[PDB]
Parts: sequence; C-alpha cells; structure tokens
Amino acid sequence: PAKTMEEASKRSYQFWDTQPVPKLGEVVNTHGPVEPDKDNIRQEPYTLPQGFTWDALDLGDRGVLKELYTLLNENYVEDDDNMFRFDYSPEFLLWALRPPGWLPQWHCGVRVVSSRKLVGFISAIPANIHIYDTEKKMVEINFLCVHKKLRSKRVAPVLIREITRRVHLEGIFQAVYTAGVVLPKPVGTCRYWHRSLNPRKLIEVKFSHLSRNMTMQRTMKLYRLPETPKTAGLRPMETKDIPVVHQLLTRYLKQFHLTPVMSQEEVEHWFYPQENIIDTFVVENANGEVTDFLSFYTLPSTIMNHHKSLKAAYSFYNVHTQTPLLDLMSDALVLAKMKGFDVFNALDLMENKTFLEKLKFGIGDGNLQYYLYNWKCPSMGAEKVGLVLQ
Amino acid sequence: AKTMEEASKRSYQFWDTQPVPKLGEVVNTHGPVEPDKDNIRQEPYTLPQGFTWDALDLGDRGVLKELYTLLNENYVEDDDNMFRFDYSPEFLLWALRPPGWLPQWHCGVRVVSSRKLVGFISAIPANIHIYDTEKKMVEINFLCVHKKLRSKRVAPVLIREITRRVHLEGIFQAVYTAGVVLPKPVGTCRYWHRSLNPRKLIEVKFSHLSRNMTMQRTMKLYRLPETPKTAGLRPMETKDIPVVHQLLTRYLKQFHLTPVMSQEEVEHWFYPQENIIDTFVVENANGEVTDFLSFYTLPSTIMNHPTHKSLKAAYSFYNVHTQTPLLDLMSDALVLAKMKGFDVFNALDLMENKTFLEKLKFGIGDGNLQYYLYNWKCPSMGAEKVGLVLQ
Amino acid sequence: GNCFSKAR
Amino acid sequence: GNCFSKAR
Ligand SMILES: CC(C)(COP(=O)(O)OP(=O)(O)OC[C@H]1O[C@@H](n2cnc3c(N)ncnc32)[C@H](O)[C@@H]1OP(=O)(O)O)[C@@H](O)C(=O)NCCC(=O)NCCS
Ligand SMILES: CC(C)(COP(=O)(O)OP(=O)(O)OC[C@H]1O[C@@H](n2cnc3c(N)ncnc32)[C@H](O)[C@@H]1OP(=O)(O)O)[C@@H](O)C(=O)NCCC(=O)NCCS
Ligand SMILES: *C(=O)CCCCCCCCCCCCC
Ligand SMILES: *C(=O)CCCCCCCCCCCCC
Ligand SMILES: [Cl-]
Ligand SMILES: [Cl-]
Repeated sequence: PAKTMEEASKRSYQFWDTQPVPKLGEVVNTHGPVEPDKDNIRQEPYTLPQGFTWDALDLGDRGVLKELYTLLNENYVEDDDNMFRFDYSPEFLLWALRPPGWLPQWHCGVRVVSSRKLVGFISAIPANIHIYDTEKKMVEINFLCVHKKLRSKRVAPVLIREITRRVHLEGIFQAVYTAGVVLPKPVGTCRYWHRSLNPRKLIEVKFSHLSRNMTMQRTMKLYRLPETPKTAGLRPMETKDIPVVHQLLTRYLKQFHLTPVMSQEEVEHWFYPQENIIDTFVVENANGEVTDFLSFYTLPSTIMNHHKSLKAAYSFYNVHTQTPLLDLMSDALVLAKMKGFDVFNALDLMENKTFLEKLKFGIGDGNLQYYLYNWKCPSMGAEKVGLVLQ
Repeated sequence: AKTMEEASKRSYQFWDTQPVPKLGEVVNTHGPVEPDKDNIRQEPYTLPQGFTWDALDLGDRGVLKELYTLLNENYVEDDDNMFRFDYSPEFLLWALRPPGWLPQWHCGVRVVSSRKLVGFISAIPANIHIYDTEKKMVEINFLCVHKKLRSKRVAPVLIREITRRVHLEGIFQAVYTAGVVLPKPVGTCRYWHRSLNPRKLIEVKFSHLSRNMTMQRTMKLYRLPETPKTAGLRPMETKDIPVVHQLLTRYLKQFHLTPVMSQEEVEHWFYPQENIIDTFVVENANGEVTDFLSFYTLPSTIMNHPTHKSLKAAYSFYNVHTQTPLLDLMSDALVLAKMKGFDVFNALDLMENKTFLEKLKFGIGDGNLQYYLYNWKCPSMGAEKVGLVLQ
Repeated sequence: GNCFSKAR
Repeated sequence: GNCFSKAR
C-alpha cells in the first residue's frame, strides 16, 4: 500500500488496472463516464474463497450492529504507527449507514460459513454529487474492512466488485470514496491537521510530541482556550433551523468543485444534533436570522498499546456569511474543549487553509485522497474539495 | 372538463397557482418552470376542521384494506357512472411499493373522531427521460377524495401536501395522467378496447351492438385462437430479468417520454404476479430472448347491476419486439388474456400501438388519457411518441 | 390517476 | 474509508 504518489509510481495495480478509473500517470482534460451505464447486470454474487459467504447486514438488529461494531473496533483503520485504531460507536454507525435512501443490501458483509462470524464488510449509501458542471446520483463507499486474519487473500477486491454489482442493480454507475492510500486515481489530495485541546493527554499517549525546546507548562499555556464561545447568538441547531441550514449550505457549497447536493431531509439527517455523534451550532443574530453554522462529528479511537479512548472531533461543514470563519472555528474549538474532546481534526479542504495555522493547528502525518469511480475528470486542489465523509 | 373545448372555457383557480404551463400558450423551450427551492415548508398544510393527515403503512394488512375500500367505493368512474375501478389490495402493493418507495408518500386523510379514511394521494420515485433530459421525478397516482367530502377543496390540499413531501426529498418534477384536461397536457392518448367476452360486455353496456350487426355475428367476429402462435412464447422467469431490462431500455429510446428503469425496477414491474402483472417472453431456437409482451390486471365494479358485479380487464403494459412482429405479439397477448378469463383487453394509442389496434379489431373508447409534467416546460408530442404506461 | 374508458 | 492521522 503506497502512501505517496512517488511510491505509487513504482507500483502495479493488478486490481485497479481492471476498473473504470484513470491511470495514475495520465492527466485528464475531459469530463464524463469511463464506461456506459449497463443495460444488463450480473445477477449472481461474486465467488468468495471456499468457506466464506455473503450477508446483508440489517443494522436494525442490535445483535448484527454489535457484530459490525466489533469487526471495525478490532480490524479497521489504524494510524501509521499502529498505536491507535478508529472506534466508531454503534450509534455513529447507524447515523453513517442509515441516511435517507439507505438499503440493507448495500451493507455488504462476509461471514465464515460454518461459524457465521463476521470477517469482512463494505457499505454504500446514496448521495447526489456535484462534480464540476455535472450533478450525478452516486453512492458513497465506506467502511471497507477485512479481518486481520483474512488479509492479503484477495478478499478486498471481491468486496469491491460485489458492492459495485449491488449498486449497479439499483441503476447507479458512479461512486465517491476516500482512502489514506494512493490508488488510481485521486481527484484531490487533502491533508489532516490537528488542534490540541488536552495537550497533556495527547503527549502522554504519544498522539503528539513535546516540541523539545518547549516544556509541558509552556505547551498547556500555548493551547489554552477560553471557557465560553465569543460569537453573539451561538446556540445548538434546532428543528426550526433545518430549512435555513439547508439554504445556507447549498449556497455556500456552490464555490467548490466536488460537493454533496443534499435534500432538506438529508440536511436534517447529517446535521441535527445527536449526542456523541454530530454537533451543529448556528448563529442567530439580533434580528433573529440564522447567518452561520459550524458542525463536527465524534470519532474516538482505541489506544492500542496501553485506558480511555482518544476522543477526537472532526470538522464537518462550516458555513459563514456574517461571522468571520476564523471566529466561527475559534468557537468550534472552545465548544469541543467544553464537550471533553482531546483533539480537533480538520482537513485542508474548502477554506480551511485560511484558519488552520492561525488557530494553532499542527499538520498531520496522514493524507486523505478523494476518488471517483467511473467518472474521469481533471484533478483539483484541496481548497476546491467541498465534501466531507465519515 | 373532458374536452379541450370545455377546458378552454374554464378558469383554473388552483392550477393557475402551480408551476405548469397555461392551457393557451405553446411551449418552445425545455426546462423547469421555476428553480428548485432551497428551503421547504416544514409544517403539513392545514386540512378542514375534523380531519388529519396519516401516512399509510401498506404493510399493515388492515390499513391496506382501508385503502382498498376507499378506492373501491370512491375512485375513478366512467363518464356515465356505470363502472368504477376496483384495484385489488395486492395490486396496490405492487403499484405503491416499487424500489425506493417511501411511507410518507402514501398520503392519507382521516376523520379525527372515527379514523375513517376519506382521502388519499401517492407518490413513487421514477427516473424519467423527457426529450434530451433525464430527471429524477415522482409519479403521482391514486388521488381520491371520499364522495361525501367532495367540492370542499380537499384535492388541492392533497396536491400541495404531496408536493411538499416530495420537495423535502429534493425532487422538483413529477409526471402523472388524468382523464380530465388540466394545464397542460404534454400528450393526449386514447384508450381502445378489444372485446374478449362480447356477450358480457354488451349485457352490461360496456359496449353495444350496432344496428349493422347481430349478437351471433359479433361472437364470431371476436373469436380468437385457442392457443398463441408465437414460437417459444413462455412466462418471464428470474433468469430473464437482465435481458428484459436490456430489451426494454433499447426499445424505449425511440420515444420522447419514457421511464428509465434499473434492473431491480424491471424485476418489480415485470416479474409475473398472478392477477396483477403478466409478462411473456419469446425465447427462440438459439435460447435467446428476443421479444416480450406484458399486461396488468385491473378489474372494475359494475354499479347497480343485479347479476354482473365486475368486469375483468387487461391493460397493455410494455411490449417490445426485435424479431417477432408486433402484430403477432399482440395477437398472442389477446389469446393469453382470453385464456386467463379477461372480459376485455385495453390499450392506449401510444408507442407503436396504432399499427395494430384496428387490425386486431380494437374499437375506440370514449376516454382520453392526458399526460402531464409538473414544473417542466417542453413541447407537446403525439401519442406515438409517449412511451410511458402508468397504472 | 388512470381514466376509465368504455367502447365509443 | 477515513484516514487515521496524528501530529507529524
Ligand atoms: C483495506 C483492506 C480491506 C484491504 O484488504 P487486504 O487483505 O489488506 O488487501 P487484499 O489482498 O485483500 O487486496 C489488495 C487489493 O486491494 C487494494 N487496496 C488495498 N487497500 C485498499 C483500500 N483502502 N481501498 C481500496 N483498495 C485497496 C490494493 O491496492 C490491491 O489492489 P491492487 O492489486 O490494484 O493494488 C484491509 O487491509 C483492511 O481491512 N485494513 C484496515 C481498514 C482499512 O484500511 N479500510 C479501508 C479505508 S480506505
Ligand atoms: C378527482 C377528485 C379527487 C377531485 O376532488 P373534488 O372534491 O371533486 O375537487 P375540489 O373541489 O376538491 O378541487 C378543485 C380543484 O381540483 C382540480 N382537479 C379536479 N380533478 C382533478 C384531477 N383528477 N387531477 C388533478 N386535479 C384535479 C380541479 O381542476 C380544481 O382545480 P382548478 O380550480 O384549477 O380547476 C375527486 O372528485 C375524486 O375522488 N374523483 C374520483 C377519483 C378520481 O377521479 N381521481 C383523480 C384521477 S386523475
Ligand atoms: C392521478 O391520480 C394523478 C393526479 C395528479 C394530481 C396532481 C399532482 C401534481 C404533482 C404533485 C407533486 C409534485 C412534486 C414536485
Ligand atoms: C473507504 O472505506 C473507501 C474504500 C473504497 C473501496 C473502492 C470502492 C470503489 C467503488 C465501488 C462502488 C461502485 C458503484 C458504481
Ligand atoms: Cl440496515
Ligand atoms: Cl407502505
């Protein structure tokens, strides 16, 4: 698995070379599908290795949801040094995997035939995607996971082909997805940055390191935050704000080149506050008008070597029309500190580069590549990416 | 109004407020009447006092039976109030739970005190191809207001409420049909009828004996073969779903108003279900499926008749030919409908149907089916370019 | 909705 | 899937 484009140059992609994506080398100047919509689709599931079988995970079954939670908790994404692993909660998984239009057949699991143990997974959810001058119904792919005991046995390509087949059956022929590794071919490359909120604990568990010329006392002083936000009229999003949050987001996203196109029901799903999942705060000014909003989702991580999870908040969508973005994000940091998060994470996409350094974010070691499947278009800079996944 | 004549002498107090073209204008453009809305009314529209909205879970057999009864007693009748549609409960499930269906789009009205169901309208999602554009839309169907609740503006409230519920899901166009003229038809189709049991049809006054002919002659005129003639005709099976999908997709490209179905939608709309939908494929001597015919089952109640209570009607659905002549295909459809006990076989004059209607002894009907698009501006088209059949 | 037609 | 990143 290559982490840079230079490593990716010196690699062959036996699977991705067979897929309708552009080659890593080529520079793209056209806009459109690689292959046609299919007017007949394979009715039979793809063949798994002997002793494994497909299943569709009904997450409304609490027992099945726990099986998926356990698979990811033990086998999903780790940092580059194998010190931390994502710990998506069951309630978070329901939020990410049952948005409007979700389908249980798009919760595609692999089980051991004899024991029924869940050992693999991949998911699709529907999304309307604006890419340059085109709006396309697509799916978002997430949670590709193969049990550590089943790795390097070609199961991931089978998972990808099977979810492709199941999405094709519903008449959808494009997808968007992200990955920490380089594959053919990123439409955009983003980088995570990190804002320490509880620096003591972050240095303790080695998420971050003391600047070595700086002491712990100076570090805690450097990163300290106010006790309450400063923006006038800031309050949690409520039901009555759903239309204006939808209207604010739609107009704000027009300036980027890769964005979601959300219905009002989708806006309610992705933004209405749910404790320990998603937080949204709106600014309601002295006229009663909602003019801005900030949002972040909750994604803790297991500390693998030694304890409490590393509690992280991830910047979601932040829309400003009256409050300066720098002020809005200062208040996001203070609210995250108030809620007990240890670190606040943000990518360098959209306008985030305008505040990351000023608000004392430090650059991370992980890139996040964005990809489209069966859509060949020019690549874009991180500041034109306007899409945030979970 | 049933006529464009009666319609041009009307003021449309409700439809004048809606994003549809005016009956008078002619359209030379292609696009939405108004832009998509980026904020949508969150509150249901107000109903008259004593009535409440209720989204109908058709998976509850009792609720399905209430909808069945509302339509059975209050839905569409012919011009002369002699027949009324009698959609079956199982048929309603087929028409109202296709892929992507939503419970909130089964929009009912109940009496607050008694809970009696007195109003309904539905939306189902559909990708629609209209000239050079493909758009996600809804299909509106089953607009019904109890007879005792009529002429009290409940239908406009039902239309605005389903519009609001569709807008909330990010869809801003719809397609629908009606037996009346409204602003503004994109196409006008005529129903034709092929007698299968002429005696019953005449006795119940669905059809008549002309002065020119006797009953004895009418029977022989409409006699059909015992079995269909096309080589390799057989019911559609699961293995045929991809090829039926392929055949339908390519066949529909020649028309200007068509559905765009996924393979799962093809399974839903065509896989045979007894007394709902019939599909027969032609599998040739090489094992290749090259044609198919389909028709759906929609019986009617015969009102105020002491002996005959119901008329069993088959409705032409989608018929695709690439190797069998369409005339032969439709001839076998008539024979199959006769074999299955139908009294009459109905078909519209859309797609290529005019090429066979007279040759196969269909008689023109008294009912036009108007086709409509909501919030879409485009030129009208002749019946032969309409390639969309609803229920 | 659909339209109910009979023989003209 | 998401990427796990930490302070460089
Ligand atoms: C990612 C994961 C499913 C891959 O499974 P694996 O057993 O390690 O690799 P496999 O032998 O099954 O298949 C290798 C193929 O899958 C590709 N692949 C590897 N990681 C991938 C990823 N995150 N996304 C898409 N494709 C990937 C490989 O490039 C290779 O294709 P190639 O021949 O064109 O190079 C597995 O390692 C895992 O569960 N990792 C932890 C969770 C994770 O990282 N999920 C993906 C987040 S983007
Ligand atoms: C059709 C039906 C719902 C209309 O309800 P109603 O109480 O008689 O009419 P209302 O007083 O509530 O509202 C009048 C408005 O509704 C419109 N309208 C009437 N029938 C309509 C129809 N089938 N489709 C769409 N709009 C219709 C009228 O055009 C009028 O609008 P306008 O002022 O612009 O002309 C009702 O008569 C009924 O249930 N009929 C039997 C089933 C049926 O025909 N359903 C519709 C099939 S398209
Ligand atoms: C037959 O029952 C059809 C009755 C049609 C009533 C008018 C519907 C107009 C469209 C409403 C939904 C619009 C969604 C954007
Ligand atoms: C993070 O988990 C992303 C893993 C992405 C795997 C590749 C998916 C490629 C697209 C498959 C769906 C295609 C539908 C048309
Ligand atoms: Cl589910
Ligand atoms: Cl339902």
